[PDB]
Amino acid sequence: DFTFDLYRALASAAPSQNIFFSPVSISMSLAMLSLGAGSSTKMQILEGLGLSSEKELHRGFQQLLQELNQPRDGFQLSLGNALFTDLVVDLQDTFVSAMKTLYLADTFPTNFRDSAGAMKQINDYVAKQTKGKIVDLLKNLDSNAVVIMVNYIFFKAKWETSFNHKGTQEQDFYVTSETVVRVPMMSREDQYHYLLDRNLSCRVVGVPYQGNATALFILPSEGKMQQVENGLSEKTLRKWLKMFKKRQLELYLPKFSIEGSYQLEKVLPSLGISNVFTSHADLSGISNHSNIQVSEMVHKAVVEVDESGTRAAAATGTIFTFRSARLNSQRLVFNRPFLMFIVDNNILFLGKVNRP
Amino acid sequence: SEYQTFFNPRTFGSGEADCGLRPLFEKKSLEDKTERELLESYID
Amino acid sequence: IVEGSDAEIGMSPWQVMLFRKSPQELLCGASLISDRWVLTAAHCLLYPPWDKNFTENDLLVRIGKHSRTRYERNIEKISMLEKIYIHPRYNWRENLDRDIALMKLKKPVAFSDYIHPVCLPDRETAASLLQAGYKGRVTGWGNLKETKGQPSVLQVVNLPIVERPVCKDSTRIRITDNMFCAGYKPDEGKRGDACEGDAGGPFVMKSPFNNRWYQMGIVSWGEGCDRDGKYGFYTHVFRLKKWIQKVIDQFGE
Ligand SMILES: *[C@@H]1O[C@H](CO[C@@H]2O[C@@H](C)[C@@H](O)[C@@H](O)[C@@H]2O)[C@@H](O)[C@H](O)[C@H]1NC(C)=O
Repeated sequence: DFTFDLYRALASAAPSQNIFFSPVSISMSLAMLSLGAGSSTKMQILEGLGLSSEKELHRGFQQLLQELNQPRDGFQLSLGNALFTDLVVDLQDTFVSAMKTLYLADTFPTNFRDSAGAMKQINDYVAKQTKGKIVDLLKNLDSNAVVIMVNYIFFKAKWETSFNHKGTQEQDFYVTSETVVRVPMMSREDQYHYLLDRNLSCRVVGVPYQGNATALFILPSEGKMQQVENGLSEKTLRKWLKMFKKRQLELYLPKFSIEGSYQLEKVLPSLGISNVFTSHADLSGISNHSNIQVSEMVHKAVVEVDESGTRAAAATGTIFTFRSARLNSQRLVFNRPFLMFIVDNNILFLGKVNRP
Repeated sequence: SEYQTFFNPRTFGSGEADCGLRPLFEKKSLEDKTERELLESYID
Repeated sequence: IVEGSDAEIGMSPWQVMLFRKSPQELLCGASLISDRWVLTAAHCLLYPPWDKNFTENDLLVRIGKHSRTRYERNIEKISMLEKIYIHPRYNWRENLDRDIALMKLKKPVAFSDYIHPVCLPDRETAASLLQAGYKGRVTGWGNLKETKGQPSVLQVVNLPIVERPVCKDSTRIRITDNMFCAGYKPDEGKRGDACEGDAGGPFVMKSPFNNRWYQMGIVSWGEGCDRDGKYGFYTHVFRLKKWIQKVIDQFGE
């Protein structure tokens, strides 16, 4: 699907590099943008989102955005959207209203003829909105910008079952067969939803978060990362979730913080969404001025993986004890490039951890 | 050693008629090291 | 087996070792009741919460063994399984009630000085032998202590059957008539119990009426091993004999 076509596009543009973004967050950003688009410009965006009804589309995100806004004391989620428009650009009331009402996103007039100043204005705003989690969103603001759309999201939730911080120990990580790095490796022998995809040749483990959200870690077999990436799809994801079986594993997972920052105007065109980023963009919904286009569409996703979990993670199960031999434990070590998904009802995050 | 079979060899297979008599013990009139303890537990 | 001793050669010719495969390792104990049928515990094979579901293709059985690790040429026999049958009402959700499973050998095993079936009890023998105070015998290659401590050869321990009221008061688990418990009381001065790896093995008793060994129970669950004031529990073989008969009649030929 679109989410996976984008993933591959990003990985292709930056080989052997960490890739990390929020599929649902970008979909929201695009849906929001479609509010001010028209003609073919709008069509490309909708086709990209693979879209029932527009009213339904926006309603869904509005609600979804409301839910993710409910401070569920077990998660740390900061999702935001904002448009910065050059001072000279006249904004349409209908568009500004729809953005605030449907996507809780504000529009801010900005003097782009003063890069440094505008860049600080934007970064400062994002930092404020993300409580300091997402700072320095922009690193180089091209002069003469017209409209800059920013989409940011931070996430950090407690695992259903904790990782003994006394079990976390720094280990070797093979970015490549030749390049090795030391990384804090968390660990815990226990039962996990596990699956061995022989088709794509990768091992998939599910580690649930406190709630209905779960993290999926995929370790391709030697030299099969590219093969797994090409196989990534909605169908494949659905499959994994369905073929999962509880298995006793001696799991070794790196403790880390991963982030991804992207200039979507540089990649989306190759995926079919191009007009909105050109001078022939039909953004009549946003402004009645003719030289209106999305100069930059920045997306930044940051997720932190630690040991913190709901319970002490141990014992329990049954009063009686089996007298059969203990379950055989399999070793699963994520010490080389792996893929990661964070899913609820939607794909919250998707990426490749090339270097923790 | 009196024993009345309960199963049908057609479905059970062979061996029931001579069940529980060990080749290296009962069949050789030899006792294992602790079976006396079991027999003594029946005294009351 | 905790606080047991080394078995003598051919002392338990009905002893069966149950294995899992790839990797292959000891899974449980079991017992030979004919040249085509083997008895074991249901919890050795199935437990939904852990996605444990060992089928014929995941298992193998070794018969006639003494050593836990050494292959015994011209003595031990390896038999694949044709099919496995677990009691349909095996209560894995609560107390492991009806913890029993039958396994049919892919090919009949030849008897020898080391391989010979044990008897299953008739009503009179069960009534006569399964009584509080009388001692039975448990065998297995399971751990020697609750807390790798594994035996070099088959272990054996003789244990007294315990009165049902005492068994009931010893645990919070609901005990049923398809279970009995055995072991020494704190004041009896002796110890012994089955443990991890012994499940599925036989609890046998020697009949003084015909000099034959009868399997009265199957090593089932417990709470730890050889703990003070606790007792090991066993599947009551006679009470499930009708089920055994039914399964054999339907799938034995
Ligand atoms: C135990 O497994 C039996 C067979 O399951 C099927 O075959 C195995 C090899 C796997 O491919 C599995 O995904 C298939 O479903 C089931 O018929 C049986 O129900 C299972 N145990 C129970 C009673 O849950």
